[PDB]
Amino acid sequence: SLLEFGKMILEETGKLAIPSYSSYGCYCGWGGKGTPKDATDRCCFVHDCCYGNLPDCNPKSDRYKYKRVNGAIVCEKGTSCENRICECDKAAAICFRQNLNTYSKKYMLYPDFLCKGELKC
Repeated sequence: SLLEFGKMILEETGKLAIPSYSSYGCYCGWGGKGTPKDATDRCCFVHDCCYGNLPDCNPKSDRYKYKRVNGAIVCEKGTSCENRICECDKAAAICFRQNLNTYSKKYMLYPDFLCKGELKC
């Protein structure tokens, strides 16, 4: 759920999930359209695609557990949905960490009309 995802983001990147990554670019937010703006936006597009493969799951409200094995995210055993939702999110947190260097404030609160083009999952 969003509670585990936002805490995963804060732990990995130092930034709070909201407003750093809930209004960034074309994909960090709610749905998405167009061509992702930068590496950080590409993490959100791949995240959106990961959730997109889990149609009878509910990634915003179904809670999972994860532990830190020295810094590494380890998803705990749960239902089959929770396991898969945890891997989508852990991949996004690591993607956000890997691209902290190119994170740009110019892309926070980015206008919709600028999200142009087509990209498939």
